[PDB]
Order: sequence, then structure tokens, then C-alpha cells
Amino acid sequence: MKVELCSFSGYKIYPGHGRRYARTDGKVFQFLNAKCESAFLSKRNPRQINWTVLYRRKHKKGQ
Amino acid sequence: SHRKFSAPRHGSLGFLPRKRSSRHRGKVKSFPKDDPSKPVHLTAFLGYKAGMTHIVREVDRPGSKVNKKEVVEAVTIVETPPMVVVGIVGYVETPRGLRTFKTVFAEHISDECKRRFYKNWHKSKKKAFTKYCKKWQDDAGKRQLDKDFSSMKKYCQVIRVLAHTQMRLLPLRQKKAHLMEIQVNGGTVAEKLDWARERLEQQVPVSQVFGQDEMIDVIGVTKGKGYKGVTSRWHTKKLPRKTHRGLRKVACIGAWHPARVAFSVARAGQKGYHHRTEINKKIYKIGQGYLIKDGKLIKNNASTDYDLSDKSINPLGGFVHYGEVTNDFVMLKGCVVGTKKRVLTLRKSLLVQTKRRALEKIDLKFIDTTSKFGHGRFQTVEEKKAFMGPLKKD
Amino acid sequence: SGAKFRISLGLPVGAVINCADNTGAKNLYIISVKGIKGRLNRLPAAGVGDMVMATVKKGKPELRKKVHPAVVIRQRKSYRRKDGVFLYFEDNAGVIVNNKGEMKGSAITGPVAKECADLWPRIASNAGSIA
RNA sequence: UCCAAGGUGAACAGCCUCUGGCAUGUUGGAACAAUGUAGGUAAGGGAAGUCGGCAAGCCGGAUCCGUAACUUCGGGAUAA
RNA sequence: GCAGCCGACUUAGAACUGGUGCGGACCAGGGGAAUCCG
RNA sequence: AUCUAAUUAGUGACGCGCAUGAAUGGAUGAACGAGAUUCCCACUGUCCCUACCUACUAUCCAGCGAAACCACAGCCAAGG
RNA sequence: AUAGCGACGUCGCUUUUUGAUCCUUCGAUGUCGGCUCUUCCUAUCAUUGUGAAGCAGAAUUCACCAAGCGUUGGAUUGUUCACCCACUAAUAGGGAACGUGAGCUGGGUUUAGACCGUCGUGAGACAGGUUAGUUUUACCCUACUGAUGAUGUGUUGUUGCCAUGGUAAUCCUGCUCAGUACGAGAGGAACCGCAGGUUCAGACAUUUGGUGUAUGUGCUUGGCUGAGGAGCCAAUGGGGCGAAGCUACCAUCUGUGGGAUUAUGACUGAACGCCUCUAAGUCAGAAUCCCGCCCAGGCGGAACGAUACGGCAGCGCCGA
RNA sequence: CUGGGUCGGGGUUUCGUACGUAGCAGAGCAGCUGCUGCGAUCUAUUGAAAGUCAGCCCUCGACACAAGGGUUUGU
Ligand SMILES: [Mg+2]
Ligand SMILES: [Mg+2]
Ligand SMILES: [Mg+2]
Ligand SMILES: [Mg+2]
Ligand SMILES: [Mg+2]
Ligand SMILES: [Mg+2]
Ligand SMILES: [Mg+2]
Ligand SMILES: [Mg+2]
Ligand SMILES: [Mg+2]
Ligand SMILES: [Mg+2]
Ligand SMILES: [Mg+2]
Ligand SMILES: [Mg+2]
Ligand SMILES: [Mg+2]
Ligand SMILES: [Mg+2]
Ligand SMILES: [Mg+2]
Ligand SMILES: [Mg+2]
Ligand SMILES: [Mg+2]
Ligand SMILES: [Mg+2]
Ligand SMILES: [Mg+2]
Ligand SMILES: [Mg+2]
Ligand SMILES: [Mg+2]
Ligand SMILES: [Mg+2]
Ligand SMILES: [Mg+2]
Ligand SMILES: [Mg+2]
Ligand SMILES: [Mg+2]
Ligand SMILES: [Mg+2]
Ligand SMILES: [Mg+2]
Ligand SMILES: [Mg+2]
Ligand SMILES: [Mg+2]
Ligand SMILES: [Mg+2]
Ligand SMILES: [Mg+2]
Ligand SMILES: [Mg+2]
Ligand SMILES: [Mg+2]
Ligand SMILES: [Mg+2]
Ligand SMILES: [Mg+2]
Ligand SMILES: [Mg+2]
Ligand SMILES: [Mg+2]
Ligand SMILES: [Mg+2]
Repeated sequence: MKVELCSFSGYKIYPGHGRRYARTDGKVFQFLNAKCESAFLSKRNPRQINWTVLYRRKHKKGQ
Repeated sequence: SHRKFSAPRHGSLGFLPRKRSSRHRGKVKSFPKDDPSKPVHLTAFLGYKAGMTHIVREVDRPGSKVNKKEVVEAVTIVETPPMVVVGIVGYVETPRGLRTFKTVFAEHISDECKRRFYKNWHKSKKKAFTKYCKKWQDDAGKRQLDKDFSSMKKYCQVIRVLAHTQMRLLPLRQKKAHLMEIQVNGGTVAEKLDWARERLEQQVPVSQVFGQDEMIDVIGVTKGKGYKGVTSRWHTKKLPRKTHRGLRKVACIGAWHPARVAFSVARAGQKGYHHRTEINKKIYKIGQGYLIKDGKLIKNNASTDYDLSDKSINPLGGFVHYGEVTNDFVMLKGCVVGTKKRVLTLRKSLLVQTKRRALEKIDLKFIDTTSKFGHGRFQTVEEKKAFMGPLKKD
Repeated sequence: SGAKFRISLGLPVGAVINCADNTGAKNLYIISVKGIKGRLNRLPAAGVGDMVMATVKKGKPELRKKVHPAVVIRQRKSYRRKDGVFLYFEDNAGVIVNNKGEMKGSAITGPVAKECADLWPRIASNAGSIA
């Protein structure tokens, strides 16, 4: 297996789940589920979505 | 006039009486052919459907791309607590068929097995087999049934062990255990019978009935769908939108002069809850149930030699609509018939198989245990807590 | 040595797709799918890596009003790899080849699916990116 | 045929409310099968369906730009 | 030409701000090229 | 000839016109048309190829309750 | 002359063409096509097994057993027919009241409104063209699909047998064989393996996708409860995301073995001293047939369990 | 001394960070001589709040309930 990270949410992707996406200019992206996929397609910036690992890291929450 | 354009007919007439099954437990219509050369062994088992999940496994088949690659496959979990052998029944061939000759029952029968003999256990006085059981502790009964054993050995050609499941260990509402006759295939009738006579009132685990990476058959009852129209019962073509008296129908029933509706014409009616036997399902893993080993319990029955975790086969929050499985289970490739917590009959293969798919060895490297009650995200609670960190609830 | 696995097919007859080469054609009107027998009322459909017949509805004048073999290299319908990943691209696109297999053009713009690549070796040589 | 409130809004449009009125339009209860009648939503394709884009769907208000052929010189025109 | 006191809805411009959402419900023209006839 | 991959369709020409033709009006033509046709863009469950959801039915029950139709009636094959 | 054809003749079969007739129906059998769906025929296009070529291979002809299984997607036309484009293995032909309108549609024929051409003095006519033109009823009987139940075994229950019915799988590609056999060359096979796919069938929901009134959780328009908070109304207010459940070649899983034999090729072997597959006897033999696997389970049976109080009582077996 | 049922508690999961309070965070504006008010929004408490079987999983926490009722059947 190659356990790997979601492009938008930043969670952990397991072999059976998720969805792959290939843009016309390369840049293969990976999504945990339709939630993250729809956010990315609607071009939501992960920095302002609260439940995202990027948002938590940027706001220094946890640790 | 002929049809302008041909098309294969919808549905199959091989399953023609599309009626609700008269039975709820799958019936073994044909047991594997007997041969005295092989040693004695059972030929069938009873399990319960729990759910489905992934497996990641390495593929070994020269020629294809998946060779030396790893793929994910859907598997179905069947909980199979060990059966209890509570009788033996003999059969003799006659020119009119295969007639039953004599049944002999064990001295001790569990009340969970005696539930099957009553339509209302609550109001009953539970008097079943009370007078029959007295035949074992007196010399009159002992010499009554020993010559019966001798007569069965002399005149019987088929021996089937009457064994019942053990629903006390299942997380189900039902306490009335199922029971069935599992034919004994092995040597001659004498040893075939004096091998069951000590298996009487004893345990039979599935690990000694089936083996790994073996092709078996599953007999069960489909999920019921009730009264369904023709377009969903037979998957006929849907009529155009301009149709006046409905469009989910079949336009022409039949010609004129046959003067009757033929049995081959699709009609509305009952869909689902049919009896079905699907062959060639491959065992992937015969799991081991929970067991207490020196105080603590061993739970890692879903831990492979490539994963080395401590996760059980149960997903997070247990199997949806079934519960959690704690007994030895059987993992089958692909989907199987029936609904959740439905009883299934496992049957040994009727055919001799010499094929790459049949003889392929199986070596799993990952069993998915994420939650099925939604989009699961974490394999186990420990890793979920490690990723999340402390919460407000503590 | 290994034939392609079945993948979902989301390009029936009548679909116009991008032409990702330098032949000058900008459209590809799927006309029929090679190797399809079909049944009653069932439209022939093509997926990644399948040879089709196509016409150019927009492009260089000499490429129009004619029937060209073509190969589909990208599709937007999600298809499942045997390893268990569902993959789908941004657009439906193909290239123009002849019956033997080599491309009429010389270069391909954008990624090329692995199923197309390992099945048509000549296209994989010109493919800038893979999967 | 006469009388005609408040808000939104161009509006006596549609929607909500006050004064006044009414008890769901000649019956109720329990289920939520098929087939209907009336509404919706659908991956990828986009008329390949059909005699025929029938039906449904797209557009839609207002402000600022821009607006062709043709013309009976007025229009076309809310062109696009 | 100024000072004071009252005032009715408009129009334009700017900053800030929201997960690009803003005629958010309701109301509310699909478009173009041609032929026949009137 | 053009339109399409493919056109008994459409448009533009050709005219020997079975049987066109000048107030039994000929030709054209802006604007208009719940008029008749063809093509293109956009859009879509028309279709590939179906699925799911909602409301009222249908369903069962309490009460209440007709009508069309009816020689006698109602399982088939062949024969005459 | 007879691989393949076949003149001049001559004998037949079929009722999927048209005729001929007028037997039934005029107190009405709804009159073209298309859509949908089932079954049947073989005069076999492909596939299985064969025999013959002017069959070297490849390709292609002719013939036999044979209808098990397939026989497509579109432009033009109301079409049936026809033609073309493309794929395919093949795009064979037909019947069932020219199958099928209380199944649809109504484009065409075939009412009443109109227009034109020809004909007529005229009203009007035209298997000439054009445009618009209400498609009713099942709750009865049967058939069919499913659902209770009845029938005997003393009453009930559990486990079972199978008489009978139904029946299902199909075709292709790639690799290897092999650039080999064959052939001067160009070209160019086959079996056995291996990997897949088409059509069909039976399931199923881990995963992907669809639905979504858990009316679950945010957002938001107009109004309303004095305001905040909390909410509500707009026949589901609208719009994101969405559990469960249903559900898609739009996801995933599975799809089988024998027997007697047909065509044909043979063995031994007479009739007919030799010869002969046939006369007696024997062999191989297939998408055919039958059965198995699979679905249902008979006014059809089997084995086994328990068999009606403690105030009454009902029962079972025995007392030749 | 066992059983289910209701409620509660955990598990899972959906959405996305609640009310209140605090902030020298806030385009700015008004009043009082730096202070006080209006102010969409932002930050912290806050992966918070809410829902979660009705056909999800476990409980051994609380509560009451459960030795019933009716009609039949004989070799
Ligand atoms: Mg046919
Ligand atoms: Mg209608
Ligand atoms: Mg789930
Ligand atoms: Mg069709
Ligand atoms: Mg009402
Ligand atoms: Mg009322
Ligand atoms: Mg009234
Ligand atoms: Mg009414
Ligand atoms: Mg769609
Ligand atoms: Mg879409
Ligand atoms: Mg068509
Ligand atoms: Mg319309
Ligand atoms: Mg215009
Ligand atoms: Mg003209
Ligand atoms: Mg007019
Ligand atoms: Mg057309
Ligand atoms: Mg013309
Ligand atoms: Mg004249
Ligand atoms: Mg004149
Ligand atoms: Mg005239
Ligand atoms: Mg009633
Ligand atoms: Mg009739
Ligand atoms: Mg009649
Ligand atoms: Mg024949
Ligand atoms: Mg009829
Ligand atoms: Mg008409
Ligand atoms: Mg008329
Ligand atoms: Mg009724
Ligand atoms: Mg049979
Ligand atoms: Mg799902
Ligand atoms: Mg979803
Ligand atoms: Mg879902
Ligand atoms: Mg508020
Ligand atoms: Mg109203
Ligand atoms: Mg959604
Ligand atoms: Mg044989
Ligand atoms: Mg012979
Ligand atoms: Mg033989």
C-alpha cells in the first residue's frame, strides 16, 4: 500500500477509499470524499475551512 | 409477422417460480458425491452474514498486469460459531428414491436447540425429548438403541449428522437455534457411523470443516423486495413518456391465437426472498474468535503479518445493523446472497477444480476496519485519538 | 500480452471531445466504437484506450468532412483501477491515429491515461505525462 | 356592481401579516406494495430518442457598455 | 452672496467585510441563419 | 452545387412546365404571426438506462354504497 | 457434360407477393406503419461437428446433421420496402387474425375548415399535392403473475425424499504456438496453454456514483412573534454538505459434469471365390437430445418428538 | 436473579466552531475633555454546539414491568 494525504483536507487516505483527479496540466490531486472534492472544485481555500489540518496548523491549534 | 429487430429475452426461465421461498434457511439440494477413499469429514456448515469490507492483497498470476502487484477486493464476513452435533440420521436407496431409515438423538439436548421444536416457547412447558432421553440410562434402552445402530450400519448407505447452531454466542435477538443435516462423506458406513457416534453432543468448529483458499458454495435466501412491477422484476424496457395508461409496463402480452398469456411473459409480482445457490466463492481467511489467554483477551484476529496491529475484524462502531463478531468467522471473496444477520449455508464444492483461480494461494497484507456507519476515516480508536488529540469531553 | 481490464465507459456515440495533438483538429465527434457488437437500442460507448471512428467538426478544412480512426486518452467519467483508486480527468480528449496505430500528429498536450499508454505504445512515446 | 389596511416590491403582480371570516370543501383510522396522477433530483454523454426537441429544461429584474443583415427609414432591438 | 431653523426621498463615489455569495424566496424574454403563406 | 460520416428532407440553380403565369391577379417585400418547414449555438432523463424522494390514491378497516353487462356458461391440441 | 454452372425442355413444393372467387362477418371482428414483448418455422448468415472443390497456405465456394445461441448503432422517408455511413462474427429469411390501438402513438390513409393544379357551365370530382383536425370502458369469466388456503396421514411440530414440471450460458480478442507448417515469392495458419473482454443470467453495497423531508446540520430572501436568544410561515421558501436505506456495466461478485447417439470417418466381415463401414456383430463421434448442477415441490410418501388432571377428568395399550 | 422495554451514559458518524462573556481587533462615525456610545465582521473560550434508530454498536446506571388473557384440538 501507499498510504497518502488528501489534497484539500490533508487527512490520511487509505487504499480502498478516496478519489483521484487529474487536471489538464498534470497536477494530480487526491480527495478523501465528495465533501473535500466539491470544496476543491468550487475553489474554496483550505485556510478558511475550520476542520482542515491546514487551518489548524495555521491557527496553531492543538500541540 | 416476425420481429423487425431481434433481442435476447429478458430474465431467465430457469428460476421461473419467482415466489417467496417456502423456507427461511438455505437448503442443501445436493451434497458432494461420496467416495470411500477419503477420510470422514463434514460437507456443510451454518454461518451468519455480518458485513463487507476491503482487503489489500498481493496477486500471483503470470500473464496479467496485476502479477506482482497488489489490489483491493471486497470480502464478506460470515460469523460461524462452532456447531453442536445432536443426532444422526440414516438413508437407504429405494427404487422410489432415497428414503430415511432411522434417526438417533443424543442424550443431552440444549434448550436453545429445543426452542426449534416449539412455535411458542413462553407458553410451552418444554416437554420435548423428556421421555426419549430416558432410553440412554437404562439397560433396556441401551440394548434398544445399540441394535438400532447396528441395523443402521447394516442397511443404510447415507449418513447425515443432525447438528444445530449455537445462537447463545451471537449478538442477535433470536435465541431459537437453527439445525440441519450435514451429510458425512468418508469411508464405509461402519466407520462413517462410529465416527459420528462420539461426535454426538459435541462441538464442531468450522476450522476443521473448511480450509483456507478453498472454493465453496453459498446457499441462502435473497433480500426481500415485496411486490414489484415488471420493469424492476424483469428489467424490461421502459415505455416512452407519451404512454397513456402508464409506462412502467410491458406493451404486448402476446399474440392473438395462442389465446392465452404464456408462462414466459414478464408479469408483475414478488421480487426477492428467493432461494439461491451461488458456487465458487473463495475463502480468504478463517478467523479466530476472542479468547482469554492468561487474564487479558486476544483480539487481533484481523492483524496480518504485514500490518502487525491489534485491531479486531470488527470495524469502528461495530457492523451496521448486525453487531460485533466475537467468534471464529469466515471471510469470503465478493458479495454473497441474503441480508445482514441472515443465516447462510456453506457447502463444499461439487466440482473438482484445476484452475489458476481455484488453486491460487491467498496472502492478505491489509484488512480494512474503518467505520461503515458513514465515510470511515480511521482504522482504530487509538490512531483516531492520536491524530485528533485531546477533546473538550475530557 | 495482457488485454485491458474493463473500465467504465462514458463516451457514447455523439460525443465531441478535445483533440490533443498538433494535427490542427480541435474537435472529435465520436462516430462508432471499434470492437463493439452491441444489442438493441444500446448506444456504442467508448472509454479510455479504445479506438473509435471520429469526424472533425472544427479544425483545419482538409481534416473535416472525413472519417478518421482515433484513440481516447482522457475521460471525465470516473473509472476504477484494479488497485482500487477511482480516477477521472478534467476533460474528454483523444488523438487521431490510423488503423495500424501510430499517430497522425507528433505531440500530445496534457496527461495520458495509463490504460491508453500501455495499450498503444506509439502514443505513450509522444505522451508528455502519464496518468 | 360599490367599499379596499401594513411590509417587500415599478406595481390593484407574487409571498407574509392586521380588521373581518373560516374548519379544508358530501366521511374518518392504520399502513407506505405494484401501477397511476402531480411535483423534484440525477454520474458521463448531450436529441444518438421521436414523424417531429412533444415534454421538460436554458434565459429572465435592474444599472453600466455594446448592438448586424435588411428596411416601407418609422423599425429590426430587450437584436446578438 | 449671509445667519438661523426645519425637511423629504433619491443618485453617485469610497473603505471594510463574508467558505465568490448576493434580481439568494417570490416575480421574471432561450437565441441565430433561412424557405412558404397571409 | 451546398449542408452530413451517411440525407426520399432543406436551401440555391437548371426548365422540355403530365397540368406555372398576370385584379380567375404575376413578382417582390420591411414589421407582425399560439401559422407550415430546415439547419446551427445553448440547455436538458427525449434517449444510452434507469434509480431514488415527496403529496393524493390504489391497499386494509368503521360507516355508507351504485352502474355497464348477463342464452347457458367459462382449461387446452387437433379434426370436421 | 455433371469442382462450380447449365440452354431447348419437363416434374414439383410454399402460401412470407400478387391475382381469381365471394363461403363467414354490414342490430360493426376498430381498418397502415413504428414502439414494446413472447414464442414458433428452417428454405442456415455466423458459431459447434463434418464431407467436396478448378481446397498449397490465407481467403472463398458447394453439401450434410443442426434453429442451441446471436443477427447491431444511425442519416433520409409516415412508411412496409429502398439506399447509404459505421461497427461486427454475422449484420439470414419468415409466421403467430399481413401477432400485438379497453398496450401506446396517430406521422399516413379516411368525415366536417381551407389552398393549388387538372376536369366540369354549375353544384362538385381527383388511388394528385398541401395544412389543421376529441383515440371511450374492465370491478365480470378465463389465461397469466404472485398471495392465503383446501386435500388425507388421530392433533400438532421438526427434519427430510423426489414424482413431476422449468432450465442457461454465449461469442470474440490478445499472447504463445510462429513469421513456424505451406508456398518460388508475396503472404501466412491450427491444436494445447495463458490473460482478458462482448451479450445474457443470478446476486450484492465494503468502495465510487445517484437519491435525500433522519426536514440531520450550516447559509440565506420576504414577512411575523417589541428587540436579543429562540423560532415559525412561503402547498418541500431557496440553496451547500449529508447518516441509514434503496440503488447503477455508472461500483463489485459468481456462472458447472456426464450418457446414449446424428452427420461423418472406421473395424471385422459375408452376400457376389475377390471387394465392400452393413447384411449379423463392433468403434470414435458433436453449440443437437436427455440427465446432472440449478428453481418450484403432488388429493405422494418417510423418520422422529410431544401428545390435554391433580377439585374434577379426558385420553393411550391390554384383558383371542 | 432471569428477561426484554424506556430513559440515561459511552462508541461511531453528519455538519462545521453554538448562546453568553472578553478583546487596545475592527471600514469608520457621534458625544464628553484620553474617556464613553453605534458599528457588519474577526479572535479566544470552541474540531465547539446540535442530531445520531425510529430497521447503527456496547452498557450492566436508574425506572417500572414481566409467573397473564381469549379460542380450539383425541389414535
Ligand atoms: Mg429474426
Ligand atoms: Mg395520449
Ligand atoms: Mg455505509
Ligand atoms: Mg430503437
Ligand atoms: Mg386535504
Ligand atoms: Mg373535514
Ligand atoms: Mg360544497
Ligand atoms: Mg370531493
Ligand atoms: Mg445527467
Ligand atoms: Mg453534469
Ligand atoms: Mg431512430
Ligand atoms: Mg415546448
Ligand atoms: Mg432578428
Ligand atoms: Mg423563393
Ligand atoms: Mg393574418
Ligand atoms: Mg434532419
Ligand atoms: Mg428549390
Ligand atoms: Mg391557367
Ligand atoms: Mg388580363
Ligand atoms: Mg391559376
Ligand atoms: Mg368500508
Ligand atoms: Mg376485439
Ligand atoms: Mg366490438
Ligand atoms: Mg435443414
Ligand atoms: Mg387488442
Ligand atoms: Mg394526422
Ligand atoms: Mg378534410
Ligand atoms: Mg379495489
Ligand atoms: Mg426434470
Ligand atoms: Mg454508498
Ligand atoms: Mg453520496
Ligand atoms: Mg447514499
Ligand atoms: Mg435572531
Ligand atoms: Mg396562498
Ligand atoms: Mg447532494
Ligand atoms: Mg460420449
Ligand atoms: Mg454407420
Ligand atoms: Mg460408441
